[PDB]
Amino acid sequence: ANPLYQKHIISINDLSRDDLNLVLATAAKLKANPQPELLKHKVIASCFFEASTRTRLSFQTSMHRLGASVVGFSDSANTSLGKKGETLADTISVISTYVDAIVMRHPQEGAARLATEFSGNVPVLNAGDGSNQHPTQTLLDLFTIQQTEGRLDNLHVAMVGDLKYGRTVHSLTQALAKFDGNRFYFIAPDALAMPEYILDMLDEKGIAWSLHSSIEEVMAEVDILYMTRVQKERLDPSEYANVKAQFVLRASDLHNAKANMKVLHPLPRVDEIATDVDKTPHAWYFQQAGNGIFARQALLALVLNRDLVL
Amino acid sequence: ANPLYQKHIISINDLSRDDLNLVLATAAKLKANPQPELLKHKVIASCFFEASTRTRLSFQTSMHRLGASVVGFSDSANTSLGKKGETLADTISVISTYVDAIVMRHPQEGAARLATEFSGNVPVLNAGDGSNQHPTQTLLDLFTIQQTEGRLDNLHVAMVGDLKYGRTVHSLTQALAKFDGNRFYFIAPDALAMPEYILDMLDEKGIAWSLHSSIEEVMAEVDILYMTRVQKERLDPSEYANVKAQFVLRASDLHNAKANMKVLHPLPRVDEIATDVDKTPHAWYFQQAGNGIFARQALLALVLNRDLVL
Amino acid sequence: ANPLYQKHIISINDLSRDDLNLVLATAAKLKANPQPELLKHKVIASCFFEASTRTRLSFQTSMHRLGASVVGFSDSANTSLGKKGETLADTISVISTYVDAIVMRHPQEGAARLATEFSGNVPVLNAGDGSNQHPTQTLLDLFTIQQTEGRLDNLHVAMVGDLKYGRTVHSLTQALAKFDGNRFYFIAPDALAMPEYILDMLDEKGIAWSLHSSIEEVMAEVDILYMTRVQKERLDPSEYANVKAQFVLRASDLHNAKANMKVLHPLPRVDEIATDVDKTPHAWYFQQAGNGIFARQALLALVLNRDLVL
Amino acid sequence: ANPLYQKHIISINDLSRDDLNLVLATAAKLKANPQPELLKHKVIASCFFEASTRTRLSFQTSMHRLGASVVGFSDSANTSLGKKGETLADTISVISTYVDAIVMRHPQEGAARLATEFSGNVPVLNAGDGSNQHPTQTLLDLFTIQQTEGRLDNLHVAMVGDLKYGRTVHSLTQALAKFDGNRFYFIAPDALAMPEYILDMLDEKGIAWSLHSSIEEVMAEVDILYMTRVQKERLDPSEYANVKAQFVLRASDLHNAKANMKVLHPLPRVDEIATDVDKTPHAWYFQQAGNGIFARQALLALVLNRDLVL
Amino acid sequence: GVEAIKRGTVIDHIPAQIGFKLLSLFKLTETDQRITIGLNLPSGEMGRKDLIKIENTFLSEDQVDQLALYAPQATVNRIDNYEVVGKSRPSLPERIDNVLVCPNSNCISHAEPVSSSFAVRKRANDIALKCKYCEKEFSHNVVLAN
Amino acid sequence: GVEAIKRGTVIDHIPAQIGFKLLSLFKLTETDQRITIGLNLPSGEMGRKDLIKIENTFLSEDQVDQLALYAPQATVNRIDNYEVVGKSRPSLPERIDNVLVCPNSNCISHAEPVSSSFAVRKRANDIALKCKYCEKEFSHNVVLAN
Ligand SMILES: [Zn+2]
Ligand SMILES: [Zn+2]
Repeated sequence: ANPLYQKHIISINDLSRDDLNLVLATAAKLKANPQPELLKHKVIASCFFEASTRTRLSFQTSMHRLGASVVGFSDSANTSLGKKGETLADTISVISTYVDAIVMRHPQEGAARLATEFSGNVPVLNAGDGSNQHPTQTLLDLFTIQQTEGRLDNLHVAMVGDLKYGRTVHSLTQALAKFDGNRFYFIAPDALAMPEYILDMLDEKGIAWSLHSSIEEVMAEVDILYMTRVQKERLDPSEYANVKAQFVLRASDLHNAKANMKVLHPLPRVDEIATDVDKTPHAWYFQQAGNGIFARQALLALVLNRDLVL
Repeated sequence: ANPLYQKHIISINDLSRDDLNLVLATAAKLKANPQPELLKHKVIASCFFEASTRTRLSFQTSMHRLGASVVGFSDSANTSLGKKGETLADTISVISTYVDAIVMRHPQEGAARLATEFSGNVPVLNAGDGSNQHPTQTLLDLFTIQQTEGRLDNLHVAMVGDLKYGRTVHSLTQALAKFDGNRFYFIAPDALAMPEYILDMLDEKGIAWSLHSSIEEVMAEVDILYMTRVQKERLDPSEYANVKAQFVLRASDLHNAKANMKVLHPLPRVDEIATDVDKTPHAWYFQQAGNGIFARQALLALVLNRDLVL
Repeated sequence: ANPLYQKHIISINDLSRDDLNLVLATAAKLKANPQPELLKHKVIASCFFEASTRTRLSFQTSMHRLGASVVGFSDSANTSLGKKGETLADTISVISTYVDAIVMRHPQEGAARLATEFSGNVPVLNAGDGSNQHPTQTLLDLFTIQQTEGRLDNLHVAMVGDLKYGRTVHSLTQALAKFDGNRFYFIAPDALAMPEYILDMLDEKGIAWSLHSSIEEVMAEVDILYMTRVQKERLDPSEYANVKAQFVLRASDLHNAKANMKVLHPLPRVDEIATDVDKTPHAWYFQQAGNGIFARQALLALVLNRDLVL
Repeated sequence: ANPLYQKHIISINDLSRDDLNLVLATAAKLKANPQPELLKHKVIASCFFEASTRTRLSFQTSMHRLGASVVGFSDSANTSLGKKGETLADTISVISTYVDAIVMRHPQEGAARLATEFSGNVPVLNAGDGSNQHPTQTLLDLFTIQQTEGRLDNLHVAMVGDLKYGRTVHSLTQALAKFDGNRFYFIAPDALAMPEYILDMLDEKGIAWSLHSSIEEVMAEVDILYMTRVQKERLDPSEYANVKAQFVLRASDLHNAKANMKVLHPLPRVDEIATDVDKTPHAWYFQQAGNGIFARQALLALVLNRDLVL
Repeated sequence: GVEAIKRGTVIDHIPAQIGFKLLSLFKLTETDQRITIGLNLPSGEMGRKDLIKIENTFLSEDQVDQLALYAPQATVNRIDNYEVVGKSRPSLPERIDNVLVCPNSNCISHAEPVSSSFAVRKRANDIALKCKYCEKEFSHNVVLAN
Repeated sequence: GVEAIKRGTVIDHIPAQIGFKLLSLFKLTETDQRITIGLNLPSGEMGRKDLIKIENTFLSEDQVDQLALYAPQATVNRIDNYEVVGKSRPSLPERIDNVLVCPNSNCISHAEPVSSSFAVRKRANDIALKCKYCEKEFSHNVVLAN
C-alpha cells in the first residue's frame, strides 16, 4: 500500500515532509507521462457546498484526465442541501454509499474532518473548509516552487498582502516550515499582519523571518514572491488606498530581481499585480494554476491506488 | 425483447407483480456481478426540473456505473426552462432528438406521462412527478424489503408518520398489495391519516390492515417499520408537538423487536428517528438509499437492453 | 377613568363582556358624531413587523380621523438592524421612549404580550400576533353583527371555511360565547374543523352548537354567515378542488336566506364568495371593513383618553 | 436670528461649542415645556436612502411632536428611478422645490454636503452619511451626558468596543474635545483601536487620554461608559469569540462603578451589555434613545425658526 | 434517611433521578450553606428515594408547591433544633415559572429576556399548561420533554 | 460526616461550586448507586470544600484526569473494602472530549452529531486547547466562559 492510500487529505498539518515529497514527486511523473485510464470505472463526488468555480474546474479536469466519472453539485446559491434539518453527517452517510472518493468545499471550519467520521472507507479530500485548510492549494504551490527553484529547502520566500486572513499564506508557511533553512519576509499592512501563532511556530523551530515595509527592501534576494489578495472590504475604502504608495507589484519593481525569481499568487488577481508584470519571465501565477492539475491528480491516484507503479 | 424493454416507467400502477419481480431480480444480479460498459455510448438526460440532489446523485451514479454519459439540469432555482411560453411538450420534443433515455423530476402531477406523448421512442423514467408517483423510490424500497426479509409476501408492515401526503407510503402499499398475505399497521396522527381510497383498495382485495395509536402496540410482530417525515408545516407548531409523547423512534422502543425487523425511511430524516437508533442492527435507512443504485441500474439496463443475459 | 383607559389591548380572552360593550358603544357614538381632534398631539407608532396593508391602513386612518400623528414601518423584509441583535424587547424599550401608543402586528404568537413588559407606561395594541390573537378584528366584527342584528345575544351564527386555522373564527367564538343564547353552526372541510378546545369551552358554558357539511343545511336559520378563506396551499391541489360541490357562496344559495341574514368575511375573499353575492343585500363584508374605523377609533379613544365625552 | 437658523446640519466638526450649547439648551427647554405647533404648516422630507428604522422614527416623531408634516421614503432597495439616472443632485434639485427641510441618511460619505449645493435655500440635515458623520446622534449623546453629569467639561469618559469603525465614537470624541478638562480611556480589541487622527487632534489640544485593555481597569473612575457594537462579521468568528474574557458588560463589573456612572450605547446592543445591566441604575441607553427626540426637536426648531421663544 | 443539620429544610421522598433534576432546575445549589444530598437511598419508601437537606434556608410555601410536577409526594420537612418543627407536602401551583419551555416553536418566549410562565390546570391525570405569551395550551407530558 | 462507604470512590477536596459542575458535566448522577454529595463543607484546610462519594464505583484513571481542568487539586480516593486503599490526584489529560464547547461560532461542531474533542497543551501561563474540527487554538479561559 503506498502511504497515502485511502487516507483522507484533510490538513497540511496531517501531511509529513515525506508525504509532501511523495505527492510532489508523483505529480512530476504524471505531468511527464500521463495515465488516462488509471481511475477508469471510479465515480467521484465533486460536492462544492460553497461554490468555487475555479477550484472545481481544476479538480474535475484532474478527475477526468485520470479516467474517472464525476457527479456532484455547487450550492452557495442553492441546489437542495444543508437546509430544513438535513445535517452534513447524514448527507455524507448517503453519498459514500455511491461514490469512491468525496471532494468537498464547505463554508464552515471543520466540515471535511467531520465528513471523515461518516464516509466510513470512502476517502474525503478537502477542497476548502472555511478559514481552516485547503491542502490541495498548498500542494500545487509547493509543486510550483519545487518545479521552478529545483528545491523546497534553503529558500528566500516573501509573503506579500493580506497575511492575517490569508488561509493560503498560513498553510504554505507550515508546509515550507517542514523543509530546512527557509527564510521569510512578510510585507503586509499592520491591520493585516501575519498572526502570532505562525510566528511562534517559526521561532520555535529555529526558522528565520523578518517584517519589511516595502517589496523594494527585499527584491534582490527573493526566490519566490507569493502575493495575496487584499479584499478591499477588510478595511474602509479610505484605509485601503492610503498606504503611501501600496502593496501592488508593477514590472518596474522587478528590475532588480534574481534571474530565478517567481511571482506566485493564488488568484483572483484584481489589483495587486499590474498587467505589465504578465509579460515578464518571472510572472508565474497562471502556470501555477496549471500545475493545480498535476498536484490534484497525484493525490487522487495515490489515495485511490494501493500501488502506483509508474 | 425483455418485458420492460423500451417502456416508459411512469407509475407503479403500470408495473405488474412480474415486472416488479423482474426489476428486483435484475438488481440482485447487478449488485452481485456488475456491468460497467453495458450502457457505454448511451447518453441519458438527467432533467431535474425540480431539484432533488439526493435522487439525482443516485440516478446519475447509477447511469455512470453502467458506462453511460449524462447531460441534464436542476432547475427549481432556474436554468432557463419552463419559462416565457416554452412548454414542456416542446422541450421533450427537442431533448429526445439527442438522448437515449430521459430521467425527469417535475413539480406538476402528470408531467412524466405527458413527456411520453412527445419523446416518441426514447424512454421516460419518472424520478418524481409532484404528489403523484415516484416508481424508482418504491422499487429501491421493495428491493430493501426483499433483500432483508427474503420475501415480499406474508409480511407485517407498519407505516408510521405522515400517511396522508406520504407519496412513498401510498405507492409501496400498492406495490406490496400485489403480493400476498401482507398485513398493515398504520400509525399516524388523525390530521395525517392514510387516505380512504388506499384503504378501500386494501379491503377490496381482501388484505388486512389496522390503525394503532403508538408504535409500542405493534413492535413485536413487525417485520418492516417504514417511517415517514412529518413536515412540521403541515400542522401548526403548536399542533405538531402536542401528540402526548409523539411518533419518534428511539432505540428503547425497539427492545422488543423481532430479530429480523428493519426500520426503513425514505430520508431526509430530521426528527422522527433518534441518533441512537443508528447503531442498532435494525436501522436500515442508509443501506436502503444504497440499494437505490441497484434498483435504478436494473431499470436502465432493462429499458435500454433488448435482452440482458447475465 | 374609563375601564379601558391606558389598558393594553392584547387578547380577546382578556376583555370581559362589559368592556366589549363599552368599546361597541363608543364606536357607535364616534361614527355618528366624530370628534376629529381628540388625539391631537399624540404620536402613535404603527409597527407592522408583519405587513398587512388593509389593517395598517384601517388603523392609520383611525389615528388620523381622531387627529393623531403616526410614525412606523413594515417588514415582510428586514426594516434595519432588527433581524439580528434587536430583540423585540430592546426595540420596544426604545420605542416607549418616543410615542404614546404602539399598534403592532408581528408574526409570532405572544409578541404583543412581551412588548407590554417593555412598553413602560405606553399602551400596546395587538394588530395580529401569529396564529394567536387579533382583538381589533373581532371588535369590528361584533360591531357589524350588533349594527345589523341589533344585538349580540340569542343569535344563530354559522361559521364556514378554515375553522381550524382561521385566527378570527377562533376569536369570534370566544367573544360571542361571552353573551347568552347563541347557537353556532360549524361548516368546514373535515381536515379543517373547529379545534377541540373551542368546542370544549362551548360545552362547559353549555352553548348550543352543531357541525354541518354545507351552508344549505342552515341557510334559512342563519342570522350571520361568517366566511373564512380556505387557504389553497395548506392543502393538496387535488384535495382543495375536490371538497363536495364546494363550500363557496353563490347568490343562488342565498335564495332561502332570512331577509336579515348578513354574510361576513375578514377579506381577502378570492373565491369563497362569488361576485353576484356582492350585489345581493345580504352582502356585508365591505361595510364590515369600514366599521373597522369606528371600532379601532373607539379603542384608541378609550385607551388614550381618560373619559370620553360624546 | 438664532445662530443656527437655516443652517445645514451636516458635520459635527462644523459646529462650534457655542452652537453645541445652544442646541443642548433649547432641547432641555422643549423637553420641559414643548410647543407642539411650532412647525405647523412645514412639510419636512424624511429621505432615507439607507434605511434605519429607529432614526427614521426618532426624527419623524420629532417632526410630529412639533406639529410638522412629513413626506419621504426608505431604500436598502430601489425606491423608483434613483438607481440609474437620478443623481442625488437631480433628486435634491427636485425635492428643494417641494419642502422646507430635508432630513437624510445616505450610504455614501459626503452625500449631505453634496445635497446642500442643490437644496437651494432648503436646509438639509444629516441623519448619517456613510462612515463620515452622524451629528444628530452626537447631539442626543451630549444631551444625555450633560443631563446625567450636569456638565460636558472635566469628565472621565471611557469609550469601549469597535473604536476604529464606530462612526459615533469618532464624533463624540470630536465634540467632547471642544470642552475643557476631559480625559478619555480607550478600551478596544487591538485590531479595532482609535484611529491615529483622533489621537493626534487629542494631543495638539493636549487632552488627557490613555488606552486600556478591559473596562475593569477604569470601572471606578469612569463617569460615562460609551459602548459600541463590535461587529461580528468584520472579524473572523474564531477571532471575535477569542478576545480575552470579552469586553462585554455584565452587571457584576459595575460592582465598583461610581454612583453617578452611566452606561451609554447608540443601540443595537445585541450582546455587549447583558440583561442584568439593564436593571441596574447605571443603565442609561433607553433613556438616551428618548433624548433623541428633544435633541432632534431642538435642531428642527432652530434651523426652521428664526428665534425660539420658550 | 441519615442524620440532621443545624436548622433548615429537608426534602425527602423525592422520586429517584428527580433529586438532581430539582437541584439543577430550581437552582437550589447556589447557597453558602451546607447542602447535604443523598442519591438513590433506601431508608425511606418505595425503594430508592433521593434526599436533599438545605441548611438554614427554609423554602417558602411557594417553592414548596413548585416541586409538585416532579416531586409531588415529597415531604418538605422543616427543621429547627434537629426536630421537625413543621411538615409540608407539595400542593399544585397555579403558575409554574421559568423552569418549563413552551413547545410552541413560534412562541416569542424563546428568543427573548422573558422568563417562561404557564397557567397550570386540572390535577394528576392531565395537567394542562398554558403559555403566558402565545396562550396555547399543552399537555404537561409534551411540555416536560425538550 | 461523608468520608467512607464499603467500596467506591470518595472525590474529596473539590472547591466550592465546582461540585455541581462535575456532577452535571461527568453525568455522575446517572447511576442508581449510592452517591452522597456534601456542598459547602467547612474544612478549615480549604475554607469551603465539596465532597462526592460514589458507592461501589471506581473512576478509571482518565476520568480522574478530566477533572484537572475544574477542581485541579481534588483527591480521588479508592475505598475498595472499608478504607482509603488508593489516593489519586488530577493530572492534565492529553485530550478533553465531550464536555467543552468550541468558541468558534463557524466551527462545524455546533450543528452536528459530533462530540467536542480538544487537544490539551499547558503552555507558558495557561493551557491552549485546539479543536479537533476547526483546528483553532483557544485559551481555556475563552473556552470555559462557555
Ligand atoms: Zn408559548
Ligand atoms: Zn471548533
